[PDB]
Amino acid sequence: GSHMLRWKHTSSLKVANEPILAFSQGSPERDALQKALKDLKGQTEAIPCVVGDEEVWTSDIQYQLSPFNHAHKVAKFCYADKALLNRAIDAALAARKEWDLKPMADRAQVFLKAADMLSGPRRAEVLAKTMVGQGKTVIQAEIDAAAELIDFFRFNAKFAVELEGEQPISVPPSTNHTVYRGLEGFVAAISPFNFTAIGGNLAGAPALMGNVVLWKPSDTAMLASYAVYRILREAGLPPNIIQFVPADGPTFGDTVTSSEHLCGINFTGSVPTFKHLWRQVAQNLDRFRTFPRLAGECGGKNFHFVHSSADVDSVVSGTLRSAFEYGGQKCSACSRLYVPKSLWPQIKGRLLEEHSRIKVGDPAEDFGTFFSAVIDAKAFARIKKWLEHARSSPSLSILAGGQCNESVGYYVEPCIIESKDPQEPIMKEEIFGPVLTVYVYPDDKYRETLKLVDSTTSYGLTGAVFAQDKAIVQEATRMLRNAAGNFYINDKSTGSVVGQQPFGGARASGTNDKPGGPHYILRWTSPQVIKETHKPLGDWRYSYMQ
Amino acid sequence: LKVANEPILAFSQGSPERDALQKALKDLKGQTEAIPCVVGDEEVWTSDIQYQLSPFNHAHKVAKFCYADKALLNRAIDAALAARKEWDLKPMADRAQVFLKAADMLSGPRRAEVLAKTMVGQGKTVIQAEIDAAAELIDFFRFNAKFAVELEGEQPISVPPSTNHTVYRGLEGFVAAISPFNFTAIGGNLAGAPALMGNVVLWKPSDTAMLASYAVYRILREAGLPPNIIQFVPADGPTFGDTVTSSEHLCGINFTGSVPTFKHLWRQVAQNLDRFRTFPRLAGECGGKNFHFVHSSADVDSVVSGTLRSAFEYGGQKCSACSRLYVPKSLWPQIKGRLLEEHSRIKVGDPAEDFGTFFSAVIDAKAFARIKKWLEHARSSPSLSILAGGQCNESVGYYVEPCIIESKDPQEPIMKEEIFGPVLTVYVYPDDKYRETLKLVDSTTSYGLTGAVFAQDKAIVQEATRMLRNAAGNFYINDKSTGSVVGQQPFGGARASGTNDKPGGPHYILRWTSPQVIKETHKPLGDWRYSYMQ
Ligand SMILES: NC(=O)c1ccc[n+]([C@@H]2O[C@H](COP(=O)([O-])OP(=O)(O)OC[C@H]3O[C@@H](n4cnc5c(N)ncnc54)[C@H](O)[C@@H]3O)[C@@H](O)[C@H]2O)c1
Ligand SMILES: NC(=O)c1ccc[n+]([C@@H]2O[C@H](COP(=O)([O-])OP(=O)(O)OC[C@H]3O[C@@H](n4cnc5c(N)ncnc54)[C@H](O)[C@@H]3O)[C@@H](O)[C@H]2O)c1
Repeated sequence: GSHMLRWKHTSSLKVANEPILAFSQGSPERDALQKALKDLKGQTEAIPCVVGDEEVWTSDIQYQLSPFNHAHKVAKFCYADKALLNRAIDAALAARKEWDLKPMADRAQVFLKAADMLSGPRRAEVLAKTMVGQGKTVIQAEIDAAAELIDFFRFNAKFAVELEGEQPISVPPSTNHTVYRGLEGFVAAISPFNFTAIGGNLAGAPALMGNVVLWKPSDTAMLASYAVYRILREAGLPPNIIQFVPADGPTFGDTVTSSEHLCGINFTGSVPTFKHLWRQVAQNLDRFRTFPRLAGECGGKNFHFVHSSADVDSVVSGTLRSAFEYGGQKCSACSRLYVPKSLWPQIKGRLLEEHSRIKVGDPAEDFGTFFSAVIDAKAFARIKKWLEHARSSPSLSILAGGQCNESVGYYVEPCIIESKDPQEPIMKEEIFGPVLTVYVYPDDKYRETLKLVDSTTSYGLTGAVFAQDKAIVQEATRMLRNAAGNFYINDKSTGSVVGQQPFGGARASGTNDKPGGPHYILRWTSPQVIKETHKPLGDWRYSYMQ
Repeated sequence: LKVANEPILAFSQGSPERDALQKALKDLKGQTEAIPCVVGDEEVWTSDIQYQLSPFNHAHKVAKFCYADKALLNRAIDAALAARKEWDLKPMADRAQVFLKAADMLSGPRRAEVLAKTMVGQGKTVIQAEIDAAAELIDFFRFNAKFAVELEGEQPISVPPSTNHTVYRGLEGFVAAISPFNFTAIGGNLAGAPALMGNVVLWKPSDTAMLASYAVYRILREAGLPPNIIQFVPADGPTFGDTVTSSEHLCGINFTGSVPTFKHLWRQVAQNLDRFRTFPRLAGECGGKNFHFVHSSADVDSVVSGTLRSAFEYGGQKCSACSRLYVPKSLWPQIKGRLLEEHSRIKVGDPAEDFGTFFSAVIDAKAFARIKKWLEHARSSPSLSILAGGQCNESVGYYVEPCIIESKDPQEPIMKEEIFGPVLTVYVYPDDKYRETLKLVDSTTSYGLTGAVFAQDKAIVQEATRMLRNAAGNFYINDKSTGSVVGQQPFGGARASGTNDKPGGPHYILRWTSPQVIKETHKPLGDWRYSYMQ
């Protein structure tokens, strides 16, 4: 009764979060970052599409601009045409079986090696490219392009290696084993401008699980995205496993959703784009060899809710960070603040005072900068329209900021607005700019106002409650259960850390597959269970039939 | 929570279980149950009266039920939504208790009832009802309860001065559970697993499995399931799909059935995306065109008994049933002779009256008609030859004899299309073309559900396993392609066969939770500035 299939013991991996560096004066990391920033000043990188190991140029030339100095073209790249995208698909599919058959531990090694490169010798590079290309300050680049990306790679490797140890029960005369197959076909990874790490995860997590990927990075994050790609290849990712294919968005979506071999879309960005892709897949359902898996994390209209028992200083600092870091360009950024009347004079005074101290400027040249320009001309225009709405709306008053200037960079000052109307459109719609709206509620209506927090918007991403009263915290936690997939008690609504706050939310905010947690990788495997029986079968009849 | 598989009973003469089953069968002979829709605790009748017939004696109406209209379905949604928050807030263990109690009831005092209702209402024999309505259903309930309670123990890293905790929220909205005729247990799982995870559910059972489905429902309610957590709402299929996909509160569809129906629901959801409060989650397990592939080194007796069981048990009405057998020329005289001899001994008849019955009538007139079309095709096609069987008679029951067909064309439509009847097609390949034929096993059909290789050569088994990696989500070496057991062979497959969420394994329940992570910080936050800025 010898076993013809033999299964090897599965190993474990010890990982921990990547430490955040301090960038203190004279420190090696501060010196290295300054050098890398100097290396990028006045430079434009010509970034090709990469299919297999071939650098390919099309005639559709595009430029990435430095948000705080838009005269500086930080990258010249090109959009893959439909022909090149289809060639990339074919090549990826031809490489898939071998990659899928590789031991999980061997695929994981690529990402572990990449993580170590990012941690050490390439840290300054990816930080600097994120600063110059996406407009991040030192610490915003550090938490993103270094820590979060490194953590995705290490933690997902751990989760994936350990997943193979999740095996079914065997009873004589049979042995059962689960094979965690990659998905059959190719995955389209479509990433947003605002986090370098998200691009790496969107393309990298499916690849880890044995998939092949067409990665269309965000135009406005091209420089750092390519840096990450090159690191993966240097770390040993074989050719045709991730195709680096910048492209016109609609063109890319049209092409991948037209392929019979599409098996997944891993998306992060706006709701309408995700819905469009979902509908395109549904329209073409009959052509696909299998049912494609769509993962999408989208926007939020996130709240900080203050109870009268709150620590005022914590409300102020936490809210300033959440609303204004990276110019409020986070899916998790606080954009609505609910304050009880009893605390409003104290909080208003402190917000206005601290507001006056916030420095907006060039993050490469002035490390005193709290945040810099927003990402591009389109973002600037949208934010400007909202500022104009605030000035025109009788229910809205600008308390601080309101200025903007796109002469050199896409600069918008932090803006604090008070709304007398808790249902004003500005309380509902995601601006993705440094624009905080405050609604002041009477203390005696806190319960009713909690219902407003829950019902006002279509989103369910992040939210915080500031309160020191335990009963109130318990009550608010119950009431806001579905208002936030990442919920915070006495901390700011941003800054989720891999393995500590797995990230995502529902309602209109996406599919909530919790990248950063141990279950995310399951979306990118389609398990097979093998049963081997070690003894001859008996008769087809059963004894009870006699 | 520690859990083991429910024993499969032998039903020997004089055994407690055989005596109890015979009594339960006697209790049901000549009976018609009037089965209402159940919304909350309200038993509701509409004018749209329907009947479930006994497949092997269709003059016997085993149940009278009714279709919920759009208005009733919408009231059921409203009532379920109003009950959801409290249920979702209940500790996982408290919800699990309902299913553990239900499992104990099914194992013991209600075992004979659910078996008998599955036999009389769906046409199963004793052992097919036993592995389904008892063992599989009990196992779904016990194993999913274990998986769910243990999932709560999966928690994130906390680092001072913050504590992090994951709350495994149910999905916000209601889940539509749409179950098939062929397994009583699948209905229980499709409605039960989401409910376990804090969801509320509109369950539309299969018309042709109504009697046993309602029995399961009542057991859940008696086991402590509160009102409005699972609504028991038989309905016309299209009416149900239209109604649930039209609700802004739809958050999931848990489906098992045909590919076209699942695709239709998928498209309806996509059409209505802008109306939904969140993105609904669709889970669908659909059909298969499953293979048994034989290498020349195979144990012939195992091939023969395993294939007869896989192809013909429950009339081949399994998503996992073998319908294409590939045999090397060198073994064909043996396998052909044995299949045809054993075929002559297969008893098709009344499973309640004759425990000697191997399998009974197919489920309904529509299935009978579809299968007859395939038999007529086999008589027409120049590449197909009926080797044994081919008879069918719907005068008393929907009776189809087991049929064995040889195809000279490995790509014939009968080798590709799911028949869901007791119809086995055999392709004989030259021994030296074994690798080419393995490739054909993989490339011929659109499906990826189950398959088996029979071989006693290690290198061949290893090669075949690698080559057929995506041809079967449940793959078997030297065993039949049916009969997955919860916790041992989590079940499902890809290609056209569905979403492959592996019910019966530890990860299935994750489709029915939308986690929230709570971070609590225990010290004041300090300045908004950072040190490097100074
Ligand atoms: N929930 C999260 O984890 C998360 C994280 C980051 C950003 N976001 C969200 O992303 C949004 C801002 O980012 P954005 O500007 O890049 O959004 P966006 O939808 O405009 O673009 C996102 C990506 O989709 C691409 N794209 C656009 N149309 C496409 C199409 N038809 N087919 C294929 N790809 C297409 C873009 O080129 C880009 O790469 C915000 O709503 C923000 O909240 C969410
Ligand atoms: N992969 C698996 O695990 C698995 C298990 C059991 C059965 N099946 C498959 O089920 C199929 C046969 O079962 P079937 O006869 O019930 O198929 P079916 O798709 O016609 O019906 C299944 C269910 O869907 C309902 N239905 C039909 N149209 C609907 C609509 N528009 N909206 C909502 N509900 C609708 C039916 O009433 C029934 O309850 C086979 O293909 C078989 O392979 C698969």
